[PDB]
Amino acid sequence: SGFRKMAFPSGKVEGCMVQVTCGTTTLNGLWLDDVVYCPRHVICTSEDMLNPNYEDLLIRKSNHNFLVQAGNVQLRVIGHSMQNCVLKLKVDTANPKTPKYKFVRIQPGQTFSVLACYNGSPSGVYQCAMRPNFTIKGSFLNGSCGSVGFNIDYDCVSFCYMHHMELPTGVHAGTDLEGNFYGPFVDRQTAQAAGTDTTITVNVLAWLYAAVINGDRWFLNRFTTTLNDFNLVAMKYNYEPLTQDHVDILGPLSAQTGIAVLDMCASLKELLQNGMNGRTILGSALLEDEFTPFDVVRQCSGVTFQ
Amino acid sequence: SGFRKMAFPSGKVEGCMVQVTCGTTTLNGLWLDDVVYCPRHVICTSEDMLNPNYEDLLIRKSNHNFLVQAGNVQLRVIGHSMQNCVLKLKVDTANPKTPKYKFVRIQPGQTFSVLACYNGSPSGVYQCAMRPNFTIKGSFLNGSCGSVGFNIDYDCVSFCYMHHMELPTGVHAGTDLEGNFYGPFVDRQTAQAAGTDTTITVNVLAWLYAAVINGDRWFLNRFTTTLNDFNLVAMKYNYEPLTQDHVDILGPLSAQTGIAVLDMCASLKELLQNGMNGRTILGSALLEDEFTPFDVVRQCSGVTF
Ligand SMILES: C[C@H](NC(=O)CN1Cc2ccc(Cl)cc2[C@H](C(=O)Nc2cncc3ccccc23)C1)c1ccc([N+](=O)[O-])cc1
Ligand SMILES: C[C@H](NC(=O)CN1Cc2ccc(Cl)cc2[C@H](C(=O)Nc2cncc3ccccc23)C1)c1ccc([N+](=O)[O-])cc1
Ligand SMILES: [Cl-]
Repeated sequence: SGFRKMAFPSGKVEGCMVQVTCGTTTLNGLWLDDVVYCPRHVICTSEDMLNPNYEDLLIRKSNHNFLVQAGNVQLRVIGHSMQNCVLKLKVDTANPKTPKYKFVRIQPGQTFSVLACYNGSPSGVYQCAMRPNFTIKGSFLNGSCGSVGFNIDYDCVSFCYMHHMELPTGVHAGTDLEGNFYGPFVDRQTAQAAGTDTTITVNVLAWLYAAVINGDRWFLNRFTTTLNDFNLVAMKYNYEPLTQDHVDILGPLSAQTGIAVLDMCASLKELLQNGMNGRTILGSALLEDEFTPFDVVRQCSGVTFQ
Repeated sequence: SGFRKMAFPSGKVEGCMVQVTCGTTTLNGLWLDDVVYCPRHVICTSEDMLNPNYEDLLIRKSNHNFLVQAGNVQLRVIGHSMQNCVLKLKVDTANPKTPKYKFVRIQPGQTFSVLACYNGSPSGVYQCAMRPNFTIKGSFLNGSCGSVGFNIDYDCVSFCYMHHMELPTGVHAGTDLEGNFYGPFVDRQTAQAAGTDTTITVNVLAWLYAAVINGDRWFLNRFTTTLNDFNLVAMKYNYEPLTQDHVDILGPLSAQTGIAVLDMCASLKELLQNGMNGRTILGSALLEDEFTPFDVVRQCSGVTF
């Protein structure tokens, strides 16, 4: 029993974190096999950030301008290239701690663990979600650039995020491991702002199914709804539209608890109208949206507490 | 910017987790040097759990009755002994991944990271606090016994908790690594219940400082209180008493934000009496009590391990 915001064990990623330095700038890199991946803005000064010409900045660098430190050992850079917004530094040593891995690009609503790092050293691990507006609500201080987001499946690490920047509202933006940004963001200090954020409806439904599995049913009602009427109400509370894909994805949780997806949608409509009236759901007074259907199935018991 | 419930990096502990099997029972063990530590109830059937005599159950076991698996390698048990509610299995191989460590017993209100494990394989890491009633609000399924809690100080892992059981309300109970329970619990299938819990006042104040540091000030007010008047109000809401030690501990956060501890107490008093009025603090509609003053300073300063 219980339900916590749980991260994957970070050990497999901790053995890949290194420090990358270019001139006065120091940030984190991810060392996998003989390549170190890091944000390309490591080659910029603060002045370069308004309108950096990364190609022009990079051509002026040699391999020996990049200092890569793995623990207390200096790695030798033998090649460099830029791919989108990521710099790939070929090094003369393959990481002996390289786990079984993959690079995956995720969609909004997906969750992942973040290993916050500073100077190539891990400080903490936390769980978060790719918001519908393509930002993440992280906890990142200066020096955290290059920290990565990941999921683990059977000893295989799927890297999905690399941290690049903090936006004016305090939220965070980054790229996949091929250097493509999530969202309409760019690695320059120009006027950029996150779009209006919304609640991840399919995740709130998954978390209501988690509450039922753990024994709580107070929020259920005798009603059902059509998918269209649910969306018309949900959109008024700044909730993302619920698609037939989301309904299909909730199928297993619906079968385990005996509560139809549209019947759980009716419960959500009522919670949005009434609030919680002093009650909590899984120890929260707000509707939680950073647990996916897959996270709920992974964490919860396969036996509902009837 | 940002403020998350953050756990310590778990790598140093992951390299210590093993699977321990005795008959039909499988649970997790912690392998440090040449000893594997695990709950002593691994030697109980289920009928034995009703009224176990652990010495009588243990004397009937040989070293070969304990199957210890580290990854895909079987470890050889060469000795066994019991210390309080923990079984210590001496093995023929020292763990090459043994980190610098200590066994420490924590006090209620202190936080730690839990590495949830099943079959000697880590599944997740989360942060929690030892409640004033000595339980932890964990997330554990069958097979999680032997999972451990820890903190990291510089390069040293301080192990503080080993999971033993789930209570009827869904909360959890366990021991320190010397096998002493936190709370009035016993490792037996008998009627046991968590006592009435209280809120950790010093931690709520620390989290209010974290909110101020991160730009939320709506709850600040022009008022102050005495420590005595604050405690009279706090006891009325099932909050733990605030001591001069707690006030001293919050000193640095008070100096950084310019909000005296008793000034923050006046803000907390008004929140208890009036609620949040539709507002949130750090994305929460409840007053969070599972961040200590040190956790707040650490997260707001970027300490690494
Ligand atoms: C908007 C402003 N950015 C800058 O002053 C300098 N940054 C420009 C910039 C542009 C583009 C790209 Cl790709 C990277 C970067 C760098 C950046 O965002 N780095 C960081 C990343 N993550 C977390 C940070 C936390 C504190 C400081 C830097 C962080 C550097 C700012 C204002 C206030 C705060 N705050 O935490 O209160 C953070 C940031
Ligand atoms: C109370 C009841 N316990 C038992 O059925 C058998 N347990 C007796 C027992 C006694 C004493 C000691 Cl020291 C240990 C133990 C074992 C135990 O508590 N193990 C566990 C530990 N943590 C988390 C568990 C989660 C599900 C099942 C076991 C867990 C075994 C129970 C009923 C339902 C649930 N549930 O969440 O659905 C949890 C627990
Ligand atoms: Cl995805």
